[PDB]
Amino acid sequence: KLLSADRAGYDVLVEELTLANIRIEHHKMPTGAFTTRWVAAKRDSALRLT
Amino acid sequence: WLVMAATCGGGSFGIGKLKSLCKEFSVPKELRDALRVKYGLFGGKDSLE
Repeated sequence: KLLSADRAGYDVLVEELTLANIRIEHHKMPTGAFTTRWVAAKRDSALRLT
Repeated sequence: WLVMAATCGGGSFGIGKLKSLCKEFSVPKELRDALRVKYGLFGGKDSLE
């Protein structure tokens, strides 16, 4: 009893302008420096998302 | 640095100091403890009548 229907449807456109402016501050490509820790010692690295 | 810090952060307790280059006197620096006590043992070395 599968009922997904494709059209189916759608568309648209426109433009515008106005203006205004505013402032903050900037947004639109921020880089995040995640830090992982499992014992007293720690590793840290940076990544980006659009 | 507060994230690596976790539960305890921004809680300075004691600050040690040291020389960058090496020369003359070694200078491992935490004798400041006996600086507020300006002349604890040095004032009276071996004075006796």
